[PDB]
Parts: sequence; structure tokens; C-alpha cells
Amino acid sequence: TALVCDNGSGLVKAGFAGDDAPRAVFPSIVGRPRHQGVMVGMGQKDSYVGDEAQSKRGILTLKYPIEHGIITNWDDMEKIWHHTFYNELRVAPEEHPTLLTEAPLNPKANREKMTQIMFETFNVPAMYVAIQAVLSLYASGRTTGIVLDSGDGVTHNVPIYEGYALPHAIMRLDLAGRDLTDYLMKILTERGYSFVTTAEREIVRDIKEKLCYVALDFENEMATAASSSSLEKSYELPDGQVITIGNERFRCPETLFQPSFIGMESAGIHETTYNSIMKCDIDIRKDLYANNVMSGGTTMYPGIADRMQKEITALAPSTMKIKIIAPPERKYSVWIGGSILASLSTFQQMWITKQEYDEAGPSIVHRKCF
Amino acid sequence: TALVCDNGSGLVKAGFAGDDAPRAVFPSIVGRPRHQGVMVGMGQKDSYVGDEAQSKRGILTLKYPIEHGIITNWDDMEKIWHHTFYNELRVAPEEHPTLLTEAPLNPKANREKMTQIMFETFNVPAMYVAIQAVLSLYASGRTTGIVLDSGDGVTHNVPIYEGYALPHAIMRLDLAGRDLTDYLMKILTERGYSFVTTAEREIVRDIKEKLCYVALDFENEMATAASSSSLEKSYELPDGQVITIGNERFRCPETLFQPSFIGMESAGIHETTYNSIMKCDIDIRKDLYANNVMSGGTTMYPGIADRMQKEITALAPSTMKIKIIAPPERKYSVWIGGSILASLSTFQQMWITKQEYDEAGPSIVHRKCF
Amino acid sequence: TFRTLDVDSITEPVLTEQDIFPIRNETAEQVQAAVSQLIPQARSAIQTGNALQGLKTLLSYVPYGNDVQEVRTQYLNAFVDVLSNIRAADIPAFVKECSTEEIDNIVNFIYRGLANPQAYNSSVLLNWHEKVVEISGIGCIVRVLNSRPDL
Amino acid sequence: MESAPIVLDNGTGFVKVGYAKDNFPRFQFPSIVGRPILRAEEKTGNVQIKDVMVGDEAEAVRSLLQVKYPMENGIIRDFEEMNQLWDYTFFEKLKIDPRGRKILLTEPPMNPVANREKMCETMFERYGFGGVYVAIQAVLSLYAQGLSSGVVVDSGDGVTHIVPVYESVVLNHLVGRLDVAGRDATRYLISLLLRKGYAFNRTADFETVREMKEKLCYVSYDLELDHKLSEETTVLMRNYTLPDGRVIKVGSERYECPECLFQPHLVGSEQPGLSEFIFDTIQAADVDIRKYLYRAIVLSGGSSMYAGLPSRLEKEIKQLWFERVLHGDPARLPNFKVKIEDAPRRRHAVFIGGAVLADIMAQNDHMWVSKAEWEEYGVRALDKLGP
Ligand SMILES: Nc1ncnc2c1ncn2[C@@H]1O[C@H](COP(=O)(O)OP(=O)(O)OP(=O)(O)O)[C@@H](O)[C@H]1O
Ligand SMILES: Nc1ncnc2c1ncn2[C@@H]1O[C@H](COP(=O)(O)OP(=O)(O)O)[C@@H](O)[C@H]1O
Ligand SMILES: Nc1ncnc2c1ncn2[C@@H]1O[C@H](COP(=O)(O)OP(=O)(O)O)[C@@H](O)[C@H]1O
Ligand SMILES: [Mg+2]
Ligand SMILES: [Mg+2]
Ligand SMILES: [Mg+2]
Repeated sequence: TALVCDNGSGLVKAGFAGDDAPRAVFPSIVGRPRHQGVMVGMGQKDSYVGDEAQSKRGILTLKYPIEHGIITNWDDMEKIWHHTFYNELRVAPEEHPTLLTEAPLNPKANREKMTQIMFETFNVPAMYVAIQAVLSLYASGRTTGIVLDSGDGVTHNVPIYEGYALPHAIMRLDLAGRDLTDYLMKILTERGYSFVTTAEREIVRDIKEKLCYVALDFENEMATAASSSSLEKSYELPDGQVITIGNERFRCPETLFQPSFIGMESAGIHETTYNSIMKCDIDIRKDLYANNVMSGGTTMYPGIADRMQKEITALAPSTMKIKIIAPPERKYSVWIGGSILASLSTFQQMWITKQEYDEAGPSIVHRKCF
Repeated sequence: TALVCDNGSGLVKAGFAGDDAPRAVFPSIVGRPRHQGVMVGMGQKDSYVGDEAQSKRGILTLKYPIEHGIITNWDDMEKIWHHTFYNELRVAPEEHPTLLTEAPLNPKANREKMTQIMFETFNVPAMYVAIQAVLSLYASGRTTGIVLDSGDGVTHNVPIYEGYALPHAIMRLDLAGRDLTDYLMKILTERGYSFVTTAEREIVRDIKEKLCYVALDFENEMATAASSSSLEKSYELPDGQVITIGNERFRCPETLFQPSFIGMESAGIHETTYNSIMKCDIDIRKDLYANNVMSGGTTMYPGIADRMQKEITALAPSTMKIKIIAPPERKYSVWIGGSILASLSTFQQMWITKQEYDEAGPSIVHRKCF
Repeated sequence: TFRTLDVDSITEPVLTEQDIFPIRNETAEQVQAAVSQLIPQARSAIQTGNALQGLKTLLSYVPYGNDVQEVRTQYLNAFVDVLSNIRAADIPAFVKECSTEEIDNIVNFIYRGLANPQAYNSSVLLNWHEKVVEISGIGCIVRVLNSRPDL
Repeated sequence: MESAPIVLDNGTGFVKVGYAKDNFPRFQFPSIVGRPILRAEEKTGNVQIKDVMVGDEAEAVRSLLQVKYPMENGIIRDFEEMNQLWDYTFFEKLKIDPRGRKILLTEPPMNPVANREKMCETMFERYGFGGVYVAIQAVLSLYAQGLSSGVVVDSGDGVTHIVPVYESVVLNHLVGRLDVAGRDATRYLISLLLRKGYAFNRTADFETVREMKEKLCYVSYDLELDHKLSEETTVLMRNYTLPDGRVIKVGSERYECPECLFQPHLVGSEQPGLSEFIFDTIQAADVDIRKYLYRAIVLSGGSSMYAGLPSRLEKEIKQLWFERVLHGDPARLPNFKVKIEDAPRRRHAVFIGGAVLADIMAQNDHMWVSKAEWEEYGVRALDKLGP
């Protein structure tokens, strides 16, 4: 057995290679109490992680040690790895080799300090640090594609063909499920609901997961929402108090297609995908239109796969046949992909072993890994 | 009088014929305000241009209307042309005959549509539109030579022998400072210096102009940077933060000699000299090696002349003498050569003019502008 | 957290006592010579009983500066020794004939003698303090408050 | 009075009102409404209490009134009471017939859209104003400075909010609310004074602790120094005499009260305070403009007036670029030019700026939402007023 641990930029996913879904999956949060007054001796502690942070959140300040796929806070990130191993998976990590996950175009010092602290603290037998989009390709069961990952903190395109990845054609954008939650906390102010605590951000995330959808055509849904309450829905807070939400259900996800809603200069995910395939050579372009694989929880909204198609088919030339591959398990596809990869007979020679870390230090990861 | 400009793929330069340097030089940019909200008592343009756009840039999307040496936005060129005439040189175009430029192997309609707007919108008495390489053989006291040029969006080799073009051996490569800026911007992500905005392309272009050099022995320079900090340098961004740039400073210009760094499966900058020289006639090839002038702003890198010398000398047979000619006025040399040509004592009959354009249309330009 | 990091010390450099008082022109060895010639005149004036002419000559020069503690302390030792060897009924005849400059050198050093009781007898310094202030007025303490800190 | 547009900063704690080109508010008064009450307190024939008492008439007589506030956090909570402020403002402070007049209103940057709609509806349908414009309160304070760039931060009685501006473009993605201002510091002053046993829990006593805060409080420049003066020394202690004639001693509560703008956790908010809020806003702007924001931070609004706030805020941004950009390396700190603009007028900068803006657009009749345009499109007529 090998461990597979997806370093989720908002949602950690951990399990054993060859198992068909994460054995444990929990928020990438470290929470600290925001109150000094305490019932003495009564079981309190100075850091709560994952589901201990969510279930206690009203008295905590919550902070994710990953932002935009980069670990900003290492003294807290090792608490999350300590939790994945000893409290969620309930193993000694020093018995099992660990497959870790990383975004493309990340700071090389992130992957160095990750491979360093994983051997230098948890003493795993061997480890590897795979790119999230090439992992998702294994779960989709194909050798050609243009994986569109969209997590909590990053979204990226990796054009890939018969296993040859195209590293000049990669696109990455720091717009994801966190920024869509920031924009929902912003626009809900227009209803007269004020959310400001890092606890209330998790309420606005749960609203966004339950009620938001991608408009198939935005300025037609805007006109429809102004024309009737037919589009409005209700949500009940962790207070019994009731929220009503309307065109905010699709103005939030629309940010993913119109980054100028959050002032950010970028192409939306349709134009970013098109400009990524148009950066590949013309013999490959004929096939990757038929293989837009989707990955990660921000690709999960109702209506996204159809609207992703109606936008990308306006940019692609009409002679092409253009398809989105969006599995019902797509939330975990990078972890299922890592679970497949770590189980292959042909992979077992290309782990980084503890023996060869000692011969070179952490900078070995740049030759052993993509 | 006569008026000349290299209508450059990133940096326009313009002035009067017989002047020894261009009197106007500015970014080949139209910028547009990026945000919907403006103070209602105060002035904003429809769009900004040149050094005004460059100094305003924090609130603008910046569009280069020329890309890879092709006019992509005629409706925006009509603003930067107007800016050369009425704002920078302060002329009335209806007094002055004009010399424009383009690269060899350009889209045929580019030559036509610039001719069309110069007579139908800028009313000029006459024009000509010369090959940028041919002008850059002038301003060196020369009539035989293989001119090597790299601009912002264009690179090309033109062998000229004793005043005659040699179009079997002429070739153009779509690598220049734009692609080197994209690659520098990309490899700077590897440190964590994320630059993404069209405005941040400009500060990365400034880092490329100031901090970069072409290393003489890349595979050993890379090992030198891995073993010593003595080639790392600091740059200060316009907010006052300081950025440490190391092996990325010579990995960037290396892309000219190894285009495979940007996924371009094509011959290097030195190899395109050999693939043109060794395609020239059987005797004249022996003294192109004595008359190879460098031109265009991308040929300004420190270390490049020594690299260019040693690499073409390794490809060529060592029986015969080799040099490289690298003027200190390199980055203006197309314009310096145009200033000479447009004031030359036989060129005053060479132009296209309204009396022919009014009956031939723009279709005449292909008949005498080569 | 950031609230405690001082920045004023590294972005707004404050005045120094040598900006407020002019720096001493005489070098450290040049005053160390000038004092070491006077202390033997004061020690001699005690040994010949004319201790009051000892004070008049010792008080003709004063060492000052952060570079000279090892000789400011020797000057203070000689001064407190000379004050301990003048008869209390002679004090009013000495003080009324001192200049306001000499008085402001006496009372300046008695406040240095009163700062170190484990090495100096305070009882005779407090007696000189009463007599010098009663005769010459309260402003002679105000000129000590205001005086150079490296005296 | 004047034929030009009227301008009205209907603030959460003070109404300020006047006309275009006024250099200072024509009138200002507490944004309070009161109803008659009897309260085991003094009564006098010296004044007659009408059924609705407001503004100055209430605040001068509030021992006799059930005082209530039509606004909280910059939003109208009760429109039947805001109607009784607006009646007073127009009919017996300004003494105007509003029929066909043009008026400039203000509101903070992230209000509920239902507040601007019902505020404009009221202007068109109680009073019948001929034209209305609504400006974001902090962009008005930038016209007062005669200025076109640099982040402006406004702190009022209800809300503290920030609006970065560069070269006259307003950065709508960076505008922000801190829901802590001059009233939360006043509810906190009541809560600090309750530890000493002084109770101020009548509705009329709230204006007394506003006057007390406004008189005696200051922002500590160095917390371990004011905690030294507070715990080691009597020197902070100050005697305040209430309108009752009672005298109350106030001490650490002088600095420890307005500190909640710099530390909102003292009032139960998890948001970052002024220094960390302005820093996390400037440091979110694009690389080319951050210099021009730190070189011109503009303070505004009455809750920016605490003695020491300009100096504490400047220090606490130098202190915070040093932690979060230089990582504690002193070598570059002298290169960080930050400047706070803290002009004498700044309590009124939203009004003084509104009175400048209402001159700039007085004659451009299409710039205002007209009554004739409101009565055909309804609430959609307000889409004229920007993004
Ligand atoms: N010198 C001062 N010291 C302390 N607080 C002050 C001072 N001057 C004014 N304030 C406070 O400022 C507030 C009133 O300011 P201002 O008029 O700007 O608020 P407002 O505009 O009515 O509120 P808002 O803008 O949130 O709607 C009150 O809380 C008042 O006590
Ligand atoms: N059903 C859903 N519909 C919409 N959004 C979802 C859904 N389920 C989860 N999310 C989004 O999924 C994101 C987490 O995606 P994930 O792929 O696990 O990110 P990461 O791997 O980088 O941590 C959350 O930020 C949330 O916004
Ligand atoms: N010192 C320098 N070192 C390297 N590149 C430089 C230097 N100075 C300018 N450049 C490059 O010059 C290019 C402009 O060259 P130019 O001749 O004006 O291009 P074009 O032929 O398209 O008109 C820019 O892309 C810039 O990157
Ligand atoms: Mg993810
Ligand atoms: Mg050029
Ligand atoms: Mg206000």
C-alpha cells in the first residue's frame, strides 16, 4: 500500500492507493480560538483542524494555510499533515510511501519545502509530487485531453496528448472557489445580509454550494430574474433565521467566466481554455476539442458543462466536434487519479526514496518529478 | 523634408530624414481604462497611447495593435499613427513624404492596408515601405552583408550581396522580445514573483531590458548559478518591493538559441544564420561571415555578440574568417538606415504617390516596394 | 504581532546630547594630562593645611565628557576630599568670594558626590549644599538642573 | 438661501445640510428623533414637548425624550422616523419648498440596494424633489481635498469605509466596509464605564457618552506606554461632569475606548482595524499604483478626529510594511514614504466635497435622476448612478 494525499487548496483528501474514493476528506483549515476566557481544564486546545475547526467555528478564527495553491504558513500546514496521518487515516506515515499533489506553475520553493518537511519530519519511505491535472487524466481513463482543473484556490488547463504534456501551452489562473465565495460575501450585501467573520465565510460557502448555478446565457437570466421571483430561493442559517437569494445565485459563478466582476484582468475559463488549445500545434488541436476533461469542485455547478460547451463552441471553428467530459465524481478526480497512479506496476521505480533524498537534499524533486 | 518611422512591433520610432537619430520614440500601445467607475467631474480619454499609456498603465488594459510584425488592430493603429504625427513630431502629414517599414514574408494585405490609410486618412504626398533588414544594412557603410535582426515581435536574417536581395535564402522567425518577456514572466513564477496583468508585462519587460544577459556556455553557467549566488541581482518594482533574479536572468535570452524552451520546435538564432548563409550562392557565402550586422532592439543583450561569434564559428568550416558586427546604436538602426535612404540623392523619385494610387488603388505597392 | 515593532528609532533619528550641548574641543589625553597636573596641587594643599587654596586651584578647571569617567571620578575624589578638609566656619568666607561660574562648579560636583554615598561622606556635602544655596540663592541649583549631562 | 442644488449628508450620527458651493455645512444636528416620556426626573415649564421632537430640538431637551436613531451602520432602520428628520431638515432648518428642487444625497459604499431605492422614492414622493443624485460618501471627501488619487478612508458615527482612487478612476473591487465606527466606540465606552459601576442605559444618556467620548478620548500612540501611564501613574485620570451635575472619573477608558477602531476584537468584531484594513486594501491594488496610494492616504469623517489617530495610523502602517513586506529587515524602511492627510476640516469632508460636486454638475440636468424619469421607470431610474 501507498498513501495518496491531495493537498487541497481548501479541501484535503487522503486515502490508500487502489481504493476508489478518499478514505478521509476534510477542510484545509487550522482554526484558533478568538476568546481568551475559558472553562479551566475543560478539554480546550490551541488549534483545531479540519472538522474540529468547522464544528467549533463560531468561537474560532479560521485560516487556510494554502492560498492560490501556495502554502503560505508552514508551521500550520504540518498540523494538517499530522491530522491526515494520525487522526484521519490512523497510520504511522513512516510505514507507507506518500503521493502528494501540486498545481502547475507553482513556486519551486513550495515543492522543495514540501519534500523537505515530508522526509525531515514524517520520515515516509518514499514520496512523489505529481501535477494535479495529469493526475485527473488517469481517473478519466484516456491518453489525450485538455484537463480543466478548478479547485478552491486555483484553476488551470493542461493540454496533454498520448501522454506528452505541453508545458508551453499550460494556463493557470488564481480565480477559484475562494474568490467566488469572496464575491458572494460582497454581492449579498445588496440584500442587506452582512457576512464578515471567517466563520460566516463558511456559511456563504455552503449557500454557494447549495443554491448557485451557472446561467446558460447571462444577460437573459439577468432579465428573467428582474421579470419575476420565479428564480428566487431560500436558505436557513445556523440560527433558524432565513435568507432569500435571487440573481446572486448566478452572478456568483459568472465571475468564473467574467473575471472583471472582481476587477481582475483575465480571460474567463472559456477564453482561457481556447487560448490554451490555440497554443498547441494544429495536428493536436483536432482532438483536444473532443476531450475537455473537467476536475475539482469549482467545475461542479449546475449548468456549467453546457455553458462551458456553448461558449467554447463559439470560439472553436464549426467543422470541429467539441465535447466536455464532466464525470459525476469530478470533485475527487485528482485523488482517484493519484490512487490509480500509485497502484501502477510501472510507477514503482520512480518514487523518490529516502535513500536518494540524503544524496542530494530537496532539490532532487526537480529532476525526479515534472 | 521627408518623414520616416520604423512602425515597430512594440516600440515605435519616428523622425525626419537626414536627422542622425529618431526624435520620437514611444511604446507601440493603445491602452483603455479597465474599470467602469470614474470621478464624474474629471477627464478620461477614450484611450491612451505611447508614454502617456505607459505612465497611466496601472488602471489600463494595454493592447499592442501590432503583433509578430502584423497590424492586428487597424482601428488602433489609426490612433498610434495619429500620435506619431500630431502629438510627438507635431507635423501636418500633407506636407511630408513618408518612409514606412515591414518585415520580409509578411501578409501581403498588410502592405496594402497601410498604403490605403496613409493616402485615404493621412493625406500624404508620397510614401515608400521598405524591408526592415535592408534599411538596417544602411547605417553601416555597406552593400554586402547578412543582416541579423531581432525586434519586439520579429526576428529575421536577410543576406544582401552588393545591393541585390537573395529571396531563396531570406528567412523570418516569430521569436523576439515579446516571447522572451512571456518566458521571463513564466519562469519568474518559479521564485513566486507572479506577474499576470498586461500592465505587469511592462515591469517584466523592464526587468528583461535591465537584468538579462546571454551566457557564453549555458550548460556550465546553469551549474555556476546552482553553486554560487555571485550572479544573482536585485531589481526594485514600482511599489518599492525588491526582487532577486538569478539563473532566470540568462535562461530568458537563451530562448533565442534554444527556441524549444517556449515549446518552439524550430532552429536557433545562430542556426538560422547558417541555414540562410549555407543556402546562399556557392562563393558569396564565404564573405557574408565578414559583414553580418546585428540590428533591432532584441540584439542589445550583453554577452550576445560573443555567443553569436562562437556558435556560428562552430557551425561554419574553420578554414575561413568569421566575425559579428554589433553597432552601439543597434536598437535604432532600421530608422537610421531609413533616415539615410529617405534623404539619398537618387531616392527622391522612388516613392508611390497619389497620381498613381488614385487609379491603381493600394494594389500598386507590390509592384515597386521590393 | 506587528504592534510592538518600533520604527521611530530607524525612520526618525532623534537629537543627541552633543546636538544640544557643543562637543568638548580638548582631546581625552589632553584633559587627562590637565587634571593629573591639578590633583597633586589639591592633595598638597591638604597636606600643608591651606585646604581652601586647594579648592580655589582645583576648581580652576573641570573635566567633562562620556570619554573620561576614569578621570572625572579622580577629580571628584579630590574635590570631596578637599570639601571634607575645609573648616565649617571658613565656608561663608569662601562662598561669598566665589564667582557665579565657580559656585556653579561647586554645586554641580556636590550633586555628583551626593550620587555615590558608598564612596563619599554625604554629611559634609549636605553642609556645603546648605551654605552655598543660602549665600548664593536658589538659581545656583537651577543652573545645575540645566547643566551639561556629561558633567 | 440659494437657487443652486441643495446637498444633504444624512449621516448615521449627524445630518449635515446646505447648498452647492458652501465651504462648510449650513446646518448640522444629531440624526435623532424623540417622543415625550416621563422618567422620575426633573420637569420644567421652561420648554414645551411636542409629540415628535428631532435634531437640535431633541438633543437640547433629551432629559424629557425617548431618543431614537433612524440609522445604524449607514442604513435607515425606520423610515417613519427618517421622515421626521427630513421634514425638519427641509421645512424648519432650511425653510424650503422642495417642489422641483435638485438635491445631492450620500450613502456608504456597500449598502443594501433597497435603502437607496426607498431613500430616492421618498425624495420624489413625500417632498417632490425635481432631481436626485446619490454619491458614495468617501469619493465626495476626495473633491474636498482638491485631489484625484490616494486612498480615502472615511470613519463616521455608523460605518468606517475605504475607497482607493488612482488618476480619477475609482477602484470598485477594492472599496470596503469596516463595520466599526464612532457608535461602536460609544457602546464600548458605556461598557468600559459599566466596569467602574457608572450606568448609562437610558436612551437619552447615549448622547451624553457621545459628548464624553468626543471631549476626553485619544488614540494611544504606543500601547505599552499608555498602559504604563494607566497602571503606574494617576496622570490619565480626568473628571467629566454630566448634564445631571454628577461627576464621573475616567482614566484608562480614555485610550482603551477609541482603540477598538485599531482592534475591532474589543467590540466582538473579527474584522481587521484601520491600520491593517488600509494596508490589506492598498496592498491588494496593482503593482504600479501602490506608491501613489501610500503617498496620499486621506482621512475623513468625525470618527477620524481622535487625538493621535493620524500619528498612530502612520506609525502602524510603517510598522506593518516592515513586518509584512520587509520581514523585519531595517535596511529599506527609510525608502517607504507613507503620508496621511489629516486636514482641519476633515469631519465635514463628505459634506464639503458634496457641496463642491453639486456645483460641478448643477447645470447638467441629465446627470441627475429627474422626478419625470423616476415616475416612468421606478427603481430602474437609479441605474444612472454608476456600477
Ligand atoms: N473630536 C472627536 N473625537 C472623537 N469622536 C469624534 C470627534 N468629532 C466627531 N466624532 C464622532 O464622529 C461621529 C460623527 O461623525 P460624522 O458626522 O462624520 O458621522 P456620520 O457621517 O453621521 O456617520 P456615517 O458617515 O457613518 O453615516 C460621532 O460618533 C462623533 O462623536
Ligand atoms: N457541488 C458543488 N457545487 C459548487 N461548488 C462546489 C461544490 N462542491 C464543492 N464546491 C466547491 O469546491 C471547492 C473545493 O474544490 P476542491 O477541488 O476540493 O479544491 P481543492 O482541491 O483545491 O482543495 C470549494 O471551494 C467549493 O467552492
Ligand atoms: N538593453 C536591452 N537588452 C535587451 N533587449 C532590449 C534592450 N533594450 C531594448 N530591448 C528590446 O528591444 C525590443 C524593441 O526592439 P525594436 O527594434 O524596437 O522592435 P521592432 O523591430 O519590432 O520595431 C523590445 O522588445 C525590448 O525587449
Ligand atoms: Mg484542488
Ligand atoms: Mg522594428
Ligand atoms: Mg459620514
